Amino acid sequence: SGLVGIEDIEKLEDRREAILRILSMRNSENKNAIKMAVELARKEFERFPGDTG
Amino acid sequence: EKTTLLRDIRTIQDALSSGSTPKELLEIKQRYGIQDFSQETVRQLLQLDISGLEVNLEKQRSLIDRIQTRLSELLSNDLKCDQFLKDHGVEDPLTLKKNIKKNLLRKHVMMDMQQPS
Amino acid sequence: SLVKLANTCAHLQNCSKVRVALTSIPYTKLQLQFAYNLYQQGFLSSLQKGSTMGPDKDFVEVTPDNISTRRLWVGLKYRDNKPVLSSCKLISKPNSRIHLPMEDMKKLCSGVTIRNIKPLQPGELILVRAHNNIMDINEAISKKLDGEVLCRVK
Amino acid sequence: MSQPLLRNRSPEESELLKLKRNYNRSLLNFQAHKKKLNELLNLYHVANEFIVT
Amino acid sequence: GHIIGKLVDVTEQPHANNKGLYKTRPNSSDKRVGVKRLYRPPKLTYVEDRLRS
Amino acid sequence: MLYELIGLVRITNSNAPKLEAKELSSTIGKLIIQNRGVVRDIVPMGIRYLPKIMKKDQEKHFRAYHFLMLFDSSAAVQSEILRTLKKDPRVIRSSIVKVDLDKQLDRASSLHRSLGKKSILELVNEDYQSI
Amino acid sequence: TLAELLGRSRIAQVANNHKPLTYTGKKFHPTHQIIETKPSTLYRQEWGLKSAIPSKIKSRYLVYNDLDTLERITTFEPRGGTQWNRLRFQEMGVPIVSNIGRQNPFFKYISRPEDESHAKLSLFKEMKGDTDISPAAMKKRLKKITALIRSFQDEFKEWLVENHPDELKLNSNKLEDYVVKFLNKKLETKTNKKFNTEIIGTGGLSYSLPGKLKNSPNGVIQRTVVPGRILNVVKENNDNKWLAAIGGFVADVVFFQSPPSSFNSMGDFIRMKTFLFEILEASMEKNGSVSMHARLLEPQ
Repeated sequence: SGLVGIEDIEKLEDRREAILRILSMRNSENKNAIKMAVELARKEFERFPGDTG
Repeated sequence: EKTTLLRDIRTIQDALSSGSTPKELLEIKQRYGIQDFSQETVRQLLQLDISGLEVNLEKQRSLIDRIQTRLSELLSNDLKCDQFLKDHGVEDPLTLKKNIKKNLLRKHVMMDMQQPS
Repeated sequence: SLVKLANTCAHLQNCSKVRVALTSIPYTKLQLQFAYNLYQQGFLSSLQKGSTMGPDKDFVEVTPDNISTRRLWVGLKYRDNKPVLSSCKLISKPNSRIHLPMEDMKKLCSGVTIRNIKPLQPGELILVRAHNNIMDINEAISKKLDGEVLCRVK
Repeated sequence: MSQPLLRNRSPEESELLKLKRNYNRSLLNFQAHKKKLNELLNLYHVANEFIVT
Repeated sequence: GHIIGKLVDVTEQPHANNKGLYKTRPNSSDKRVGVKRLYRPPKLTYVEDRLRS
Repeated sequence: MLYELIGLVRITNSNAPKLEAKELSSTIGKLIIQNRGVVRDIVPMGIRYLPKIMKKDQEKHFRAYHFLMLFDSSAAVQSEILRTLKKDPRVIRSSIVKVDLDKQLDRASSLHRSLGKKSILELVNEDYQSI
Repeated sequence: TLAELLGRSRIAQVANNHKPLTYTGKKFHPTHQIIETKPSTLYRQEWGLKSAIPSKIKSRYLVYNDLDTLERITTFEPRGGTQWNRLRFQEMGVPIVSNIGRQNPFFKYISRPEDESHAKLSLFKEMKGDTDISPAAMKKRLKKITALIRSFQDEFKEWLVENHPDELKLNSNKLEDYVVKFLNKKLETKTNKKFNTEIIGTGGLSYSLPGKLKNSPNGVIQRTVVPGRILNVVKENNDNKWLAAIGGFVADVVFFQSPPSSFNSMGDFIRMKTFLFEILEASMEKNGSVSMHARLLEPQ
């Protein structure tokens, strides 16, 4: 449908840097780290995909 | 590797729209293995697994829906049911019980939508 | 489960006190045999298979998909402003099971207190379990069977 | 009284049951995955207002 | 004319629900005894009442 | 974690009321972005009269420049910022409250959420689609 | 059956109402159905309710909320006075007219889309007409609708590229127009607030058609004269008109030029005297009120 140009790459790199700082595990609560650990542990012990019990 | 996906995908889309072929592209043809630089190569570099899951889920839902409709219709019509069994290799299906024969129908409907596919 | 049977006996007593015409009990083989004996002996007006919500009008095959939602529905009887099924108690308890030989069952039906079991009274029903079948004590004595004295209904 | 108390699931019924249950678990995982990506997209749209430099 | 005391079994709900999920097991409501509903005086309702208001 | 800082800066010079606030926001913002943090917004609240006469570092105050700063950082960085604010003579009062991000990643400042704008996207989309 | 009979019973005919029987706010129209009992039944405390009404009640009109309550009483008020307000309006013979010149709501007119050019004004009124809606039930109008509207994406992703492809490649100013029409076209079949609870026209206050003249033995009546009362001795603050109480309605009285001298003399007891008024026009507002305009006819 086209015929403000494009954004400078430096600006798009700063948007990526902001998203990775907001989602960094090192900037989040410890509970989120534990949630990831539970998923990792579950997958090493599960009998099949979806086995949680 | 300081090179970033966004920057690399901004050179494969500018070189493909400007004609320039700096050696960076050849390197980029090795960083990603994308020997050919076309609009249908950046689309295959940025594919997300979620997209595949969305299609596998539609196929799964289709199979279940088809199996149920098929058996549902077959049971509604005893004549088409008796024929159905004979066509699939049942001997005198007429002389069978509801459960002893509905299982055959279920085993057949699931053998005509999962074996052929 | 004898515990489940104890729960059912108490439940029937509670329903009789309030005079509800219809109630439900757990769906198990023991419960069904127990209810059937009461029905044949004239303590229950009706015995229907059903669900948690009520008796089934049309046959509903029981499978693992719906076993958890199954119930047995029994109709209680009342005549002359009195409940027909007034009391229902276990003899053999979960923590003290009583197995009697046919000889001792005959004494129990003859007025002799056996192992602290009060003897059979006029118009009372005592049920016995033998090889996972529930029958009246008089029937067990006829078949020369030894069995567990489960409960007494009056 | 003569009716059997329970009828075991036929092998075919168990197959269809497993298909539906696998589908239910997979659909919920997919819907959560897509919701997370839609939140990542709405965060990209506003990351131009966030400061990292 | 609403029927009182009827439980819809999972076998009667073969298709997916409004959420897109199949029902494969009884829910908690299906597993609660509903004898009380048999004895509570039914609430009489009429379509004409909606038009009158 | 997303945090919302509300600081009451001192207005020493009546000619430059918004001077120490700007200098302070730059100091705090630099701490955040230099320690893997993100500054999401800076909402000035203007000169307001304090509810009472307050004291700090053997000085008294009757007014202050109010400002809000929504930022994302780790717990350790958040405590470092709070420690610096509690020591700076410019700051009269400072509070840092956590903004829960369990349900959504983009939350606006409490001031904006109080006005019905729950996310910064809602604020930006009301400044582009309608401005 | 008994259920069928009950649904058609006279008690069923009265719509459920729990509005306060003692209301001290602004009253613009009747809120409760008046119940009437005949003299013979009144002598026996029979009103066709569940229980006998106390013998102390001598009126033949009442309004009620509950047939019975936990307090073992009927919730009723022995009044029926909104009927006299309607009959006094009928005696004033002033038809209700639309100040906006709208079509008569009591006639089945052939209307066209002249006002339907505001499709985006009213299609969004369903979600924006939520002045007094819950903070989360109104929020359920955002996800519940989004899914319904999002289910028509495929239909609008093909119709728009088959009927107006140019707009999709040039500008969205017209695309937005095709969107508002699409949903309405796909919603007219739907039933969203298919029943409208807004007052229809006069609401039943008057079924009189404008145009008829009143013949009298002294000739055709050209101006309707009705006794009334002036409530305030000082014009409504911020308004150039006083207030009068005419026939159970509060009207705005416009004076010829000057205010009669009985005003200053009487003062705050001005309501104690009856004046003659002329009813210029009567209008109906959307709140369900009647806007009666009068003129203080003074002996001259």
